[PDB]
Amino acid sequence: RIVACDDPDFLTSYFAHSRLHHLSAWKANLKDKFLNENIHKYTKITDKDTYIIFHIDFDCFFATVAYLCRSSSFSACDFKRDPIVVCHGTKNSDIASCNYVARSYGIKNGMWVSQAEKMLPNGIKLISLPYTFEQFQLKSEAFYSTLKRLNIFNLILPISIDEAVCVRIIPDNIHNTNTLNARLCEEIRQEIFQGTNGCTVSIGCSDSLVLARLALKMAKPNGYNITFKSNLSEEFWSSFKLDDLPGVGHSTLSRLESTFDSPHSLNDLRKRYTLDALKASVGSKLGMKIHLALQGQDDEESLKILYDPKEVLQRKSLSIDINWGIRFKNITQVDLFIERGCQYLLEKLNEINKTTSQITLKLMRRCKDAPIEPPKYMGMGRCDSFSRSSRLGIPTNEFGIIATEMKSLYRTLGCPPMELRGLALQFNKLVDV
DNA sequence: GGGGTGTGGTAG
DNA sequence: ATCGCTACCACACCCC
Ligand SMILES: Nc1ccn([C@H]2C[C@H](O)[C@@H](COP(=O)(O)OP(=O)(O)OP(=O)(O)O)O2)c(=O)n1
Ligand SMILES: *[C@H]1c2c(cc3ccc4cccc5ccc2c3c45)[C@@H](O)[C@H](O)[C@@H]1O
Ligand SMILES: [Mg+2]
Ligand SMILES: [Mg+2]
Ligand SMILES: [Mg+2]
Ligand SMILES: [Mg+2]
Repeated sequence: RIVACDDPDFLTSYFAHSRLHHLSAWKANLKDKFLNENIHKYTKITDKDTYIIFHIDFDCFFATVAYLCRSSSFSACDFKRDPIVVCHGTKNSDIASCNYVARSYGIKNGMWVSQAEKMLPNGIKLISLPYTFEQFQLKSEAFYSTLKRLNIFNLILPISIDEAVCVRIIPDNIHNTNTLNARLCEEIRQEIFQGTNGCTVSIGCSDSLVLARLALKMAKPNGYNITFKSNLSEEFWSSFKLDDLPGVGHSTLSRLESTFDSPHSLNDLRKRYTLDALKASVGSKLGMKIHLALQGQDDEESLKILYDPKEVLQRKSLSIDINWGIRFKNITQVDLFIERGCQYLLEKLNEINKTTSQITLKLMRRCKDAPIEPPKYMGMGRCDSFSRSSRLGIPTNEFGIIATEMKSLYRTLGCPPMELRGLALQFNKLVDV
């Protein structure tokens, strides 16, 4: 029934179930597809061009598709009336996606099922649907195909399985730009709904990447929003949390909330901040990025994907990360796992016709004062992260060289097998042919 | 007195 | 039970 981490089937089984594995693998495939489809198309934007960004994503993607494709066992439930989540388990299992009914009760993606169940009023039951991974891929394919078929974008950039940044180069100062672009948003939404047999998308439309992303958030669910730099207002900025900004996650949020005393929205932040205080709080680069974002402007790093997508989407490293289900008794089993992981990576490296000249082993070790078993079944729990890299010299795809050095890096780090809670094996530098 | 490594962080 | 991946950016430290 259960495949343990010392079983040869473990990696196959874990990756077959892991939604985060699928997200990353799908993204890697989409980047490759982009490169292959545009090998003769030399399209890119310059700092002289005027353009409009359409940032397009599916509403509650896994929930929508899992519902549409649900087994006969779930015939009864109603996507507009019932709170619906996609997950594996029944207690401390991540909600991959939840529908907007579930969200009306305060349920959010990434919440455990056990937290979610508490938020429902008595009587109302949470509906848990299984993942339909294959069908997520087919719906994505129909999405990307529709975007291309419309023949309206100069550039279509894959962000994720359910999300694309689509660029139209346009003349500066078009008359009736808001109406003309609204019509495009309406057409796009209709075509994708038809082309995916009933999945909805939202669209954020602007003249910068950062504003198009924010506009998309404002549009959800099942809508569009057009907010150009010239349309910015306090009311717009009042609608966004600080971590709605790209590059602001949980850690950066914590720092900003401390420095600026818990602003409730981007408008509150806009009113309190200085560039110097930002940089002191979150560092020079991120500080500048945020400052620019609060003016509706993109930083230069973010713009690289417009100016040279082929360079940006090129793969520069290859790794696996397993930080769930890792429970080893001894070093013999750790070594066998490292060997299997190295072969998995070599099969991928060989499939993309590359070699590697540098590797890294990263591990998660149980914190001294953390419980031996965490609350989440097979979770890593609270850990310290340690890593060591090695240059191999000449670029290679030889198992003997790579795997031997990986096992050696494990020994240098000195983690007792019973304290190990996660492992990452990385090929950091790749060379073609 | 500039750069390589380990560490921390972000996005779906 | 439950499936906490993975590419890529940033930067503090520490070298002699
Ligand atoms: N930590 C994450 C992030 C995303 N996903 C998966 C499930 C989501 O359905 C899909 C797309 O991610 P989004 O962040 O776009 O979330 P949704 O599409 O579910 O909702 P929204 O309507 O907010 O876009 O990726 C996941 O499993 N775990
Ligand atoms: C697991 C992990 C870590 C950090 C965080 C921080 C904030 C979180 C909020 C909500 C859910 C959640 C789940 C897993 C998390 C979270 C959060 C890291 O410290 C750890 O290494 C893992 O990524
Ligand atoms: Mg989204
Ligand atoms: Mg989505
Ligand atoms: Mg998305
Ligand atoms: Mg954010």
